[PDB]
Amino acid sequence: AKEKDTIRTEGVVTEALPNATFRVKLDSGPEILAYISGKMRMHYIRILPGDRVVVEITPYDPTRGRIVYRK
Amino acid sequence: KEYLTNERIRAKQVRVVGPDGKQLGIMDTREALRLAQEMDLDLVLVGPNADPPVARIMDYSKWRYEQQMAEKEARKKAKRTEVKSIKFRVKIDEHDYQTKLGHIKRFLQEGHKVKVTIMFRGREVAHPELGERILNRVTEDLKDLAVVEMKPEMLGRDMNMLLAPVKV
Ligand SMILES: [Mg+2]
Repeated sequence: AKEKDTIRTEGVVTEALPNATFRVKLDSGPEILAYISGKMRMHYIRILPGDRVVVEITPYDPTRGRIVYRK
Repeated sequence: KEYLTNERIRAKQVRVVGPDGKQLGIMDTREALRLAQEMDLDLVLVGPNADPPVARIMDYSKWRYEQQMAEKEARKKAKRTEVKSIKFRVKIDEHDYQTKLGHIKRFLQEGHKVKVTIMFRGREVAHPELGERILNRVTEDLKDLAVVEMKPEMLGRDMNMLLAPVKV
């Protein structure tokens, strides 16, 4: 199956937390603890509070996303 | 500073000034020496370049000591406060920030002028903004204590500010 309902929305990076879990003030609205993708981890790509990153957000509970695009 | 006293006066005729400001006129060297011996004071060469050299009867060591004292005292009320530098950061956070602020306050109280610097790394797109903002916030916090001197400035990989205490 692989049930695709994933919202591909952009957002400005807000708060740098541990584990590379970035609060991202989205273009959708409210900021959530959206963490970094595995791809990014592999390629060694540093995000700072001041970038417009794409966060792939879930419809079940908008509390956790995923930073996919580099800045 | 350095004067040629007693027997370092090779000069044949010397114009002699007494212990208090009494001008004893144009005298022989030997006579001057004798006079000095009589007072149990030194015969100092305070005017080596003047006609019949201006030679003073004084306690030379004491004078030297006084001079030294003067030099020393001057260099406290001329060294007279310095620059303390605090080096903040980008994603800087709560408790630490507060501590830094406290430190700054203490420095201001002491009397020492504050370089409010931030050392940077890379990704200089975000850098100017937040860095500037933090500095401004700090200034606002201490507008009850310090005057803004050097407003936001890049030094290459650095961003520096400067504050001075209000009433000095
Ligand atoms: Mg999916």
